[PDB]
Amino acid sequence: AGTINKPKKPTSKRKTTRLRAKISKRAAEKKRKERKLARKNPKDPGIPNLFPYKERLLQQREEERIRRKEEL
Amino acid sequence: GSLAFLPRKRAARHRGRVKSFPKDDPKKPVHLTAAMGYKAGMTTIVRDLDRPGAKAHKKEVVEAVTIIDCPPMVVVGLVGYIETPRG
Amino acid sequence: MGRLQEYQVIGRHLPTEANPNPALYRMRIFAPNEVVAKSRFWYFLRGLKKVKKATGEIVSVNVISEKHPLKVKNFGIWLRYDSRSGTHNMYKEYRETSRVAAVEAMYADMAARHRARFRSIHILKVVELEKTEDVKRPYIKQLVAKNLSFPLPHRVPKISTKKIFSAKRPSTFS
Amino acid sequence: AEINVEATSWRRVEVGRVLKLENGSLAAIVEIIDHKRVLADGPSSDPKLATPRGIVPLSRALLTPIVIPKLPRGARTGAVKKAWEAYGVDAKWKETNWAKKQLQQERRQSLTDFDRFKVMRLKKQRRFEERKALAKI
Amino acid sequence: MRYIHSEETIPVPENLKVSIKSRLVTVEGPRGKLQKDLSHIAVNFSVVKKGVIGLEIHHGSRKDVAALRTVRTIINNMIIGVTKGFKYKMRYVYAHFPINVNVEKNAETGCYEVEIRNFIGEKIVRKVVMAPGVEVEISKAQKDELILSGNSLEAVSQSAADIQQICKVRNKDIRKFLDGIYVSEKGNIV
Amino acid sequence: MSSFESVVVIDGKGHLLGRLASIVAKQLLSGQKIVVVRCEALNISGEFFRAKLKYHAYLRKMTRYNPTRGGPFHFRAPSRIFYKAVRGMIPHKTARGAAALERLKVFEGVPPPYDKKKKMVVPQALRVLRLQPGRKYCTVGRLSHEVGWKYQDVVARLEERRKAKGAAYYERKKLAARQLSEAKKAAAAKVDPKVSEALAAYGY
Amino acid sequence: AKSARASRIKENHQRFKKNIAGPVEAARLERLSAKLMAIAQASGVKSGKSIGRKDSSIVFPM
Amino acid sequence: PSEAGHRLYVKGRHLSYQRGRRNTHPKTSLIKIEGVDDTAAANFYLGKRVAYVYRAQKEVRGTKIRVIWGKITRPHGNSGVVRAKFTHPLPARSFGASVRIMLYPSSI
RNA sequence: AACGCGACGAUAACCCGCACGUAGACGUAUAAGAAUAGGCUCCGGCCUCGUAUCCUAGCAGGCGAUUCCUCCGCCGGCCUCGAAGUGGCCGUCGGUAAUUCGCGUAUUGCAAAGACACGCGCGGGAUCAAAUCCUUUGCAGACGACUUAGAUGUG
Repeated sequence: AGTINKPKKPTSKRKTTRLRAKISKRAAEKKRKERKLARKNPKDPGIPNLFPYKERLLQQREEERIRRKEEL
Repeated sequence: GSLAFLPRKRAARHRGRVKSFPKDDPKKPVHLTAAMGYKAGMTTIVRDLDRPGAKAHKKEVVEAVTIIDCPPMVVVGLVGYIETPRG
Repeated sequence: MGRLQEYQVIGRHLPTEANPNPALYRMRIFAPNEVVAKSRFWYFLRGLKKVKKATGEIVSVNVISEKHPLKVKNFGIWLRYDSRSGTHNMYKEYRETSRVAAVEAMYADMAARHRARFRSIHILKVVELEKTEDVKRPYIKQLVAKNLSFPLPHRVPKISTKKIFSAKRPSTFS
Repeated sequence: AEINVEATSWRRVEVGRVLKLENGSLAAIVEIIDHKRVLADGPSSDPKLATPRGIVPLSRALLTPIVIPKLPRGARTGAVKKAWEAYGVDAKWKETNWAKKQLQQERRQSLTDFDRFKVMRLKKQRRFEERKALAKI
Repeated sequence: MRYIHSEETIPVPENLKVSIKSRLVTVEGPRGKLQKDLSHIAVNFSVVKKGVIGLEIHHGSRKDVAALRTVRTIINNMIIGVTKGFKYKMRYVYAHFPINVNVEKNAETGCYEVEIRNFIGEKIVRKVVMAPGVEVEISKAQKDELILSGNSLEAVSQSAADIQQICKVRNKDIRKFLDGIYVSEKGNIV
Repeated sequence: MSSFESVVVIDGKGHLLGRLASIVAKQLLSGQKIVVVRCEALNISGEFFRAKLKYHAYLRKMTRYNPTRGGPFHFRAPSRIFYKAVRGMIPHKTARGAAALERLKVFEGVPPPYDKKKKMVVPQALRVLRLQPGRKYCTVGRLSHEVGWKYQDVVARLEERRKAKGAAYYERKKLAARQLSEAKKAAAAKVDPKVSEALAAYGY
Repeated sequence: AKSARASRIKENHQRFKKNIAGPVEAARLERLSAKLMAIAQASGVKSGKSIGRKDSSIVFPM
Repeated sequence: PSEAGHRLYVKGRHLSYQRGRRNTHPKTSLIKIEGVDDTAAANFYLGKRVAYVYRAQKEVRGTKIRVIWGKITRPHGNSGVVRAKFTHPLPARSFGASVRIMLYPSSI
């Protein structure tokens, strides 16, 4: 709107050190919470289609499975 | 009061300054702009008003006027001004 | 990372009286020097199999150089990168003269375009498109096209940074 | 239907265009890699004009008027050498205004202290005639 | 994606003379003079055939290629205006108060002035000034219709848009009061 | 190439505001006299409304009791806008900083003692060598005019008269180059060709 | 009400200044200039025609 | 008449002392020689005699000119600035003053 | 703007005495404008590049030649320069290696107080041209400050 002609009071971008202390305290407390939540407890995407020699990889892994059953 | 006239400051000089003269174009002919005079007092007049749409149309109206005594000026000099990027 | 090289790292589990002559694994690793190539070998191998550095040994490390680092090849890199959501596949293509120049441009691309770091990128397969018409990206196909020739508009002159003032204004037509 | 335009006629970079590098050397383009990098090879007999086969960046190169007519793409050192000798690009580089400038500025730095004094003396002798002719004109 | 090359084509007919100094393109034809400056976009102008202008961008983004398509039709519109011309037929309709239109060509500055009276009975005269290069005449073929003619499409369309805006009804329902001047036909002279 | 000059005069046309100011401030503190000319033709990057936003935010900052003392004096001239940029890069509270600001001179337009001199250019702050071609830029002169400068038409009329005098000077300069080439070719016939052979080998 | 600096009021004033009060001030100023006229009419370096010199904070002192 | 100069020195300016942010050491002084832009060009000027001439407002030896002598010791940075040591450290007010670099002692 | 600037009016030349001679010169040389997806030009051509162009020899730059009409400076004369004001042309006079010489330079040792002339000021007095105090004024005033007036008159 009229911010070019009448700009408002700017939001200061310098962090006070008492605000920086609260952020580091609050972030490390959340890090404790996820580690406590993970302690509480209760997929390969495959070869991309756009790969040019994708057909040869399936044939190479078929022959690899040929060698696996021959060894075992 | 009005902030346009504040702070209350004495006039630096007793005479008075024009400050702004009218904008000039060369199409009109030559004419002077300002003049002095000396104030003498005030008096009353009656003017036959010629104002269409007013209640006082075509009837006598008393009016307060001022009288400024102006003896003829004498031209003694000519100053010329050049236009600089500092004014 | 810097002057990357490509190393062939051969490793195996430590031999045992019950299991003599172990499996002797091999991996191709893009690493700046030898000591991280050995470190990245044992990082991946302990992820796939049970073998670890304390119970294994490095059989050989050999660098591999390009067959022809003076010919221009189109390379296709399949990679798997980890983001804040999960693991995704990409097939990117680059035009270089070497395989280490392929992954050097890859790490700069993934860092610039997707903010990916070295420990999140998994180089799955790097292939050289031996024949054209297997190039499938529009930017590389644009360079492969017939009788290619472009001008160089707005080339700034190389004026020395300690030459503070100059008399004549520069031109941008060379 | 008369049309007359005046735009910039940039030097086309292409297969066969020979470019001057910052060390005073020359190399002809064999294959275009990207819009910033290119593959070049200057097989000159003159060691000051030689350049090994390798990737040069276009930022550190500079385009010369000479172009080899029918250079194939991907030509090896043998084919580029035979094209350099046939077209004689060492001869036409010497005739270029850039090499005359480079030759003159190399004669600047070779001037010894005695040689710079003879330069001052002979320019004084030369300008005595040029001042005389200018007063005549 | 940094497209290496993209080009476009502007055909030029036989009775034209186009000239491009740096980006200042001027088209001279049977109908007159046209001229415009395109230094705000990086276009390489060339001639590639007998009567074909070429316009190319080198190492451009999508917005650099898309800027060639808008400047293709602007120059082509300059070609059309200097060959065929542009005509805008506006028509003014009224319910009760008959709107009066008077057009006079002013001696200084050479601009037609269209003055409008009796727009829903308002006593204000509405004087709108045409752009330099467009001519306004009362049509005699059809009733209550104005014809604006000229070479510059931007000038004739802005002059037509200025007439429509100045006779705009205010503080009144637009479903009941249909008085105004509206563009009806929009094409060429020939 | 790191030259030392008595007074170096810089043409401000086509120059970025802060990148010219940081070069000038480093030169002023090194001991170099700087005269900046055509401050209205300087360029600021970004778009025009951003510069118009930034000055109106600057115009928002004033002292409460009286703006005559202690208030930020908002200067509407292009030269003082450039002077504000240079002063922020200078420790002006110290005596070394104030001596460096005394070595600076800034003018709107090209005043008569400085149109006879050779105006140099700074390639590290030129807009055509630094800004990307698609990006937008503004001009300090149109920033200053729409915020309070009242001498734009004065400067434009004075610049117009300087071009006319400059155009006539270039015709005389063109003629002097004609006569020098005609004299050089004519004097070369009687120039003792043992001299010209040695000068050609020496570079001259 | 409409402000004294409104755009419509300015345009109405501009039509008054051009059409109504325009020629009236022109005719009055013609009569005043005619009166000032009646009162008024009632080598170059040696004649002063060529302008020479009579009888520095812009350049640094050399 | 000769109409020539008598300059046997290379011009230089006194930039500052050797310093970090908030710690200055006046024993060593940074000199910008006219024409040097690199460490390779600065290497020619190492171990050259350096003079800082100034004026007195009092004649002491029949002259008003006092000189402080020093030598260029090692290069500084990448831009060709050298750092020099003088018998007495240069004042502070001379930040930006002219400094003469002599061509002796010579290995040419 | 009382530490921003301009135009103008009128001034302070005498005589007597006496106190001292660089916020950074060292060739402190260089005017087109304009574009930078273009421009300059002898209309032949040229442009990455100021790595350019002028000047630069002589006891810190002597003396006398041979020889040269080139460059520099001062006065005028006529014109030009006003954004915070200068150059051009002509004429006089002074100087002037573009070529070639002759007689000096030293023992200050390998780098680190005499005479004359000219300015800037101080301390007296005398000669100007003003301002302030003084007396009046009341268009002004907390007090300063301000508007007037006082030398012969239209007081």
